[PDB]
Amino acid sequence: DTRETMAFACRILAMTEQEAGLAGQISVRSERPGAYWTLRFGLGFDEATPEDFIEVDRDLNTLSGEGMANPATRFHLWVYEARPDVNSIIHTHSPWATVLATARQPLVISQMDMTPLHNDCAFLGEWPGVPIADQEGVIISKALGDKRAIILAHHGYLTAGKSCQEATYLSVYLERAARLQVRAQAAFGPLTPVDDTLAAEAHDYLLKPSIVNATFDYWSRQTQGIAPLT
Amino acid sequence: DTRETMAFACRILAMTEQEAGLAGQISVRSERPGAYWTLRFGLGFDEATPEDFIEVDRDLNTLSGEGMANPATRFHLWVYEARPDVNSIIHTHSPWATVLATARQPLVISQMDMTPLHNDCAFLGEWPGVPIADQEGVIISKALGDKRAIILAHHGYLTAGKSCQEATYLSVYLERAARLQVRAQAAFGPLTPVDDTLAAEAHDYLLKPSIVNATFDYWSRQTQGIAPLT
Amino acid sequence: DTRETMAFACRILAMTEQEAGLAGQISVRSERPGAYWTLRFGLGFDEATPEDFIEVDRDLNTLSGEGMANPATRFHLWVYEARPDVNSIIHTHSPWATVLATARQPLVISQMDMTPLHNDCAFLGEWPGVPIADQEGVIISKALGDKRAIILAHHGYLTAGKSCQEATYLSVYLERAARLQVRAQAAFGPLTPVDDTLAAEAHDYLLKPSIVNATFDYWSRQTQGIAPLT
Amino acid sequence: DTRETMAFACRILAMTEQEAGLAGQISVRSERPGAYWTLRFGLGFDEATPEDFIEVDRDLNTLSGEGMANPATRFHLWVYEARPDVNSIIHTHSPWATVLATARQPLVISQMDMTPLHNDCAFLGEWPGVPIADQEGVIISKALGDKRAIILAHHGYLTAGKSCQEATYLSVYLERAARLQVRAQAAFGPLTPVDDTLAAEAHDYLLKPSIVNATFDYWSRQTQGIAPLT
Ligand SMILES: [Fe+2]
Ligand SMILES: [Fe+2]
Ligand SMILES: [Fe+2]
Ligand SMILES: [Fe+2]
Repeated sequence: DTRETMAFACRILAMTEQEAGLAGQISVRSERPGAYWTLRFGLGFDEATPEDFIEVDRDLNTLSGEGMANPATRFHLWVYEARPDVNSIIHTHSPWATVLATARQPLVISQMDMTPLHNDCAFLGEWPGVPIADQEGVIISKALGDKRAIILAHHGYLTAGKSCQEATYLSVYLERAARLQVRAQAAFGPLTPVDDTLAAEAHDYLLKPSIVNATFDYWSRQTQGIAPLT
Repeated sequence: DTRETMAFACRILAMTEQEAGLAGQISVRSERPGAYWTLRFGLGFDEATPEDFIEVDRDLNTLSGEGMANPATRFHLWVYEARPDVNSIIHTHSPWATVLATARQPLVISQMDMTPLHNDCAFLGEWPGVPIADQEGVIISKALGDKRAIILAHHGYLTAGKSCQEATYLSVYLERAARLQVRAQAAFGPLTPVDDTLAAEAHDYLLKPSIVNATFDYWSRQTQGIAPLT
Repeated sequence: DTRETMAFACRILAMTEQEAGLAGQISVRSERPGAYWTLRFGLGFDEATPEDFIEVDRDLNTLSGEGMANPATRFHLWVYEARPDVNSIIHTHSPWATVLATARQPLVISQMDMTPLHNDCAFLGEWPGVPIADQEGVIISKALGDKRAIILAHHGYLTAGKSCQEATYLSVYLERAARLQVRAQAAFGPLTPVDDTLAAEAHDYLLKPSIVNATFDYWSRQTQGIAPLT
Repeated sequence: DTRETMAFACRILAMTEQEAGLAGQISVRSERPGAYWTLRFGLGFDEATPEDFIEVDRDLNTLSGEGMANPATRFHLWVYEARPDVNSIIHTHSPWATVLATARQPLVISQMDMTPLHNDCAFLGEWPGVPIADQEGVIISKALGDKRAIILAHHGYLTAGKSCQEATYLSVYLERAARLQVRAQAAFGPLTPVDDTLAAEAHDYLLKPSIVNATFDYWSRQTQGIAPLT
């Protein structure tokens, strides 16, 4: 169930052009403390199948499945420790969110579909370079705080969801919000943010598990291919 | 016949890249007063088949077909009531039209293919947030007036056609006009509008049912796939 | 053979995202005086097969093949009359060339692949609206002069080649040159043109029939699909 | 082995959208001095198979394989002679890197994935036009110096790798870095470069042969097509 949900999540991120390459990371908190499920080393999101997700501990020992973990995902254990409510984490350097990261520009909530990130997207202004697991773990979990997402300056983004479906939903919506903002600002300059009270209400509406799960299942069907009409 | 046209209309909107999760809506005025045909809840445009369109009433009672309707489409009944000439409605948060909506920028008619929207695209400057069907329908039918289209600030757009073909035609042409304007303004600044007399003549020419229907049938063939040349 | 070249030309324009729709036009000068070969009415470039190209006269009578011609192509006879060297004409409202057209911005030759249009792209500043065949025919052939291409303000472009291969080559290179200029100007402002003497030499190099024909045959193979490596 | 690597490299360049007619070039230094392996004339990267790479000398004599080499690649022998450490060269006029070339804008290292080009991307400000193999070879090897890549003003780019995998990795990363910079600058103006010490460390990390080869093998699998989930 978990591995199948993760495989669909990777195919959705690939379909929506996150172009994660080998810089893409995904994890789901294990029922076993101190452990997490993750895509095995050397594979991209677009090729992930349920058998490519293994269960690993703090020392990168494979507890379940066949394969070796991407050591760059070890820092996810720090986020899971700081946030008991988080059950899934995605990190990519997706094209449009990375434009915001590179220009050191926070997300400005100015449209309905940008509201799942309203008061829910942190911004790490400092780029630590090539990191260590404990260095990145400490830095990201502190900068992220209680938010669902974080733009990592000169790097990419990270989403932290209460389920793999919510982390995927946040990743897709953040990338689309970033694209919308970059295209709008190039043509028209800085955006007028929407009213905070109305944006907080749209945030909770779009983040209802029923809508998150139905949207995830829709995107999952899309990855499998739809036959044209006869 | 109606459901078959609506299925093709959805595949055309999907082909021309209008997805934003499950935000896409389409309806056709039923022959039964006070009722409408619409895509059942949980489905995207790209997967719609004739059997996924059900006839629903003001209380979301499925009168024909199998399924539950998207409750977000209830406001369509207010538009149909205001506009007896309108028989099909499409609402999406398509990528380029949503850039105009987010930047609070009306469409500027400066090119031949933008003319079906000449003096035919309203602009709702106020974003109501998460709406109640009572208020959304009143707000949108009032702002739309007698026009064929409306850009909904911080939200997306809506098209209102005399047929499903015309609503689809207006949707594709609005999205392409918005893309053209955003790309032109990013490189060169504000556009010079074309002469109003010539634009109104091109508007009526491009909106002739023979041209609207032939274009819709062409796009329908495209969605089915074309075999390469041998 | 002529119709097979035209069928491949249409598939190439479709592959390279000219999104010609029903606004796309293509012709080849007939061996019979006062006649031309053209895509029959109601069809897009992406679906054109050799049997869809019919021979037509000044009164739109079908002399060869099955079908009715697009009456909007009648003005091509005026271009053929003004230019005995021209044997093929393509007119589309392709996405990037139409940005230049809409912003009333001539092409600025600043890169190797833009040189086939160096001193070879006219600009019609006046938009005549919905035209008459004699009106458009006289206007375009006079504005085009002895050039291979013309940007038609608020409309699109037209290419005029000594062969169908050259008209196709000019269409693809003009669309790509326009995309390059719009992207460069949005990020960095107005371009510095390359030296005219060196650009005229690159123009003649890239316009050698051997290179035009080999590039056309390459694009033709691409439209047919290439099997992945095993 | 070398021919198979080159075939995959071409399919990767094609997948990552680097086409510009038949302007694409690729070579690998032969084990025989004074000779190189290259894609035979008239073929694009997307259709290359192992049998399309032939070994040729300075006079374009085919020493191995069947076919005629692209004479435009003759200048690659000058780069190989100047740089014993370089074993593969790629030259294309890819869309985004060519925007930087056309606007005479050097790459600004402001993001993690741009670091393989940190202090490793030369800029040739002078455009020589249609060149002789003679002067082109001298001009590009002098401007390239000891770097891995060079932006060629008003032309495109060239990458020079210690292996075909590294040349491919540098091309993909340069094209993506250029896209990121052009999109960021259009919306937000000039970028703030990352710290040089941290960028040099990320440069060496991302350029480790284990990472270069694993990424190349991943992209190779992607070109072959991945079946959707069941
Ligand atoms: Fe990363
Ligand atoms: Fe909506
Ligand atoms: Fe036209
Ligand atoms: Fe070149």
